[PDB]
Amino acid sequence: AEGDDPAKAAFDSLQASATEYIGYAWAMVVVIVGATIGIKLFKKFTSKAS
Amino acid sequence: AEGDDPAKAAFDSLQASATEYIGYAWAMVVVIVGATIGIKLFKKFTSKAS
Repeated sequence: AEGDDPAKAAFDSLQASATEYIGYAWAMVVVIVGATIGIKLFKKFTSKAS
Repeated sequence: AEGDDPAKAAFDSLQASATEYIGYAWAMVVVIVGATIGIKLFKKFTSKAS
């Protein structure tokens, strides 16, 4: 009871932190995927010309 | 007979006392083991993340 309470809260904190890192992962991939959509679009143009 | 009776009772008393100390040992270890279960649990989380 008493010992594990501070630990439980510590875990809540760690989990939230984990959520922040995760948000950043989502954004990073946002950039990578933005890149893939645009470049793939250039190839699309190549096709229109062809 | 007569001499050893007071001694027998004294021994009963001592044995009971011994039982009290023993109860405390059980509790102490209760705390130590509680600690080991929780901390080992933290390591478990490390594994989940890994």
